[PDB]
Amino acid sequence: MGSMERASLIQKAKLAEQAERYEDMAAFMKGAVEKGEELSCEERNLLSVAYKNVVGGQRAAWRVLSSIEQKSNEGPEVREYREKVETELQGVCDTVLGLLDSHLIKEAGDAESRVFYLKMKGDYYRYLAEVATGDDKKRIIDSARSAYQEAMDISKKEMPPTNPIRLGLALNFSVFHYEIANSPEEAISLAKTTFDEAMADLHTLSEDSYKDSTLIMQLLRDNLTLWT
Amino acid sequence: MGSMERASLIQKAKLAEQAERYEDMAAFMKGAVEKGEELSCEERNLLSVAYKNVVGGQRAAWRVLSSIEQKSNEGPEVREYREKVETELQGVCDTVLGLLDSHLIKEAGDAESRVFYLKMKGDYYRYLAEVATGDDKKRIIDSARSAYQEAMDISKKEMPPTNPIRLGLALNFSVFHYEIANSPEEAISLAKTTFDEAMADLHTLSEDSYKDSTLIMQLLRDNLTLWT
Amino acid sequence: GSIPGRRS
Amino acid sequence: GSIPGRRS
Ligand SMILES: *Cc1ccc(S(=O)(=O)N2CC(OC)C2)cc1
Ligand SMILES: *Cc1ccc(S(=O)(=O)N2CC(OC)C2)cc1
Ligand SMILES: [Cl-]
Ligand SMILES: [Cl-]
Ligand SMILES: [Cl-]
Ligand SMILES: [Cl-]
Ligand SMILES: [Mg+2]
Ligand SMILES: [Mg+2]
Repeated sequence: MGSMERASLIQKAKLAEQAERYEDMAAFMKGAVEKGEELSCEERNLLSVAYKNVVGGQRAAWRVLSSIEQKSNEGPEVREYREKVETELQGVCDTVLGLLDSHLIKEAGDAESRVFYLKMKGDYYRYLAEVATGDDKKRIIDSARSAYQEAMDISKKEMPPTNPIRLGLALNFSVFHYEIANSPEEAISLAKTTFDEAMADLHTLSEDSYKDSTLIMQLLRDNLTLWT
Repeated sequence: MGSMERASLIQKAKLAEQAERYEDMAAFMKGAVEKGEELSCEERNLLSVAYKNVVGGQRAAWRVLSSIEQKSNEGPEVREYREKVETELQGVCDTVLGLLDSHLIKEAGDAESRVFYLKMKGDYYRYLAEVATGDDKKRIIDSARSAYQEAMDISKKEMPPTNPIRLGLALNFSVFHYEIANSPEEAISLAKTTFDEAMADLHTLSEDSYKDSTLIMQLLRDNLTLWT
Repeated sequence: GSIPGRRS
Repeated sequence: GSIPGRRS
């Protein structure tokens, strides 16, 4: 989107969100990133929301088709169309990872921005891992783990236990442990420790920050209820 | 989709519906139509469902953006992005109308198939009319009216008052009268007469056909409740 | 309301 | 459940 102003791309990305035009919103934010300037807190959220929606719809479709495909294995069309959706999903994940690698992460010097992008990197490698089956699945899983772990290390050094990004990072890393890494006990332990340390820090927060943190704390509890 | 089998396109269109991948589903059905063979009852429904979903999402986005645009008139980005969505919407409508004109309608000899395609023609000209503002809006409206009217004439000669396509055609033609043609009294009269004549014909139906017809009869009543 | 027509 | 993260 090289001929459009950065501010216009950002403004149109907000309009696309309101219109629920998430593919447009992602293309706008991709153009904004490629302007080469760092992203503000709000702009990072727009980037993340845009691609989470796009890849979320692809993941849901992939799961529908993969389930039909496995039932048929109890012509080639079902596998072909699953492969087509799967290829588009991997393309979106590779696109996001390319934005993070060129050059969002290396220019993110603050903990809030660096943890945010590393959380994103873990998420989109996790999405790749969900459909991986061959020689690279283990390497893809380790790339997810490595990204999440570096984000965890920084967030524990640099952010309070109630920080929404720190909480969301831990939530997603615990889903990674349970769903991808076949480590349900690690998943449960991370969610428990994350919830308990946030609980003990709630007294420091304003009413608005209290609302933000307890919302994600509830997601951690929902998983623990499901896992234990 | 010239290199894919007709049956494979149909099978993949059903898979795309299950995955809620409506843009894929429409492209598959467009490929199936362009094989040049007439469509069965079920295949016509797949074509219609695919494009109704695609254009439905575009219409909802257009309305969100047009509302923001009008509020701003109480930079150019809002108008530009509305125009972009609007251009894509008109492209999908032109695509469907091109399929109907080449050559679905001229080969539809049965009343059920011909009324179905003419109803489609009215609908997609109606969608064009919803965003039309210039020299062609009146001609677009008349193209919608003409398509609906020919479908009405055939359906009244050839189908029972309870036929679901006849009922859906009358429902949509009444929405055309109310929303597009500024003829709310014509809209109310068509809906009333359609409902009453279907009611008097319900005694002839099986339980399953009774369910199909009364469902669309309820949509007619919902509009009448809103309009009177 | 027109025919929803979005599910086969 | 992961972060829904689909609304800003
Ligand atoms: C991964 C993730 C964690 C937290 C959120 S949020 O609570 O909705 N929020 C956005 C804002 O960023 C500073 C905090 C969203 C996604
Ligand atoms: C425009 C329209 C009218 C009726 C229907 S339906 O009742 O769901 N149905 C599909 C089938 O076609 C013969 C009857 C859908 C759309
Ligand atoms: Cl500039
Ligand atoms: Cl395919
Ligand atoms: Cl063939
Ligand atoms: Cl635009
Ligand atoms: Mg920097
Ligand atoms: Mg014929």
